[PDB]
Amino acid sequence: LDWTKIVSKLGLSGQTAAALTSFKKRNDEAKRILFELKQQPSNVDFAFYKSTLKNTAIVDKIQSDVSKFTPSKANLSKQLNLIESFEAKALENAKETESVVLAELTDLEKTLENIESXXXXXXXXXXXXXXXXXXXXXXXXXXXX
Amino acid sequence: DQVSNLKDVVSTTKALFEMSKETAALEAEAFELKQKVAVASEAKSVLDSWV
Repeated sequence: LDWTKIVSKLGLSGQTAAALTSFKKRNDEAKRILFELKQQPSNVDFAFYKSTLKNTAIVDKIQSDVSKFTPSKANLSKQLNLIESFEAKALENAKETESVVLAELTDLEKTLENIESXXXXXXXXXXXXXXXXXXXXXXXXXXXX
Repeated sequence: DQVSNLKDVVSTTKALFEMSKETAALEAEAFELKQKVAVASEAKSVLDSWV
């Protein structure tokens, strides 16, 4: 359900600080509005209102119309702007890690076994892995900048 | 850092649809509760003044 992992979900850029703060404030205010309000309709004490009013058939007609149905500020799920954006963002971030993040793990395992191991023949394969490891270290500083 | 960012970006992308749906669903419950309490308070105030 993660303040511990929800705030650290962004990368090295600080541009996602405004979007993360707006989503957390709207989610906290949504649960506080439903808990502070009553989870029922209305009382409508018609037993003490029809016998106390001066006008005849006044409180009886207003109680039947209020207990039926009325309008409210609601909306439907037709404008699914955030639902369509979740599938497109995962194709460029979650699906993109299968060829970028997974390729770095396979190259790191082959470079560690070749640099730690037969003699002159294994040194030639470790020489090419050393150049790729040195280029990855320089690209790591550019990716964070 | 790239492996941890894969699960973080996937969870943040799916959280945008749940955060927008929670604010829209809470707005309908707050408007229906305020409209029902306004009709009950107006009927109780008129009944108390008539009694």
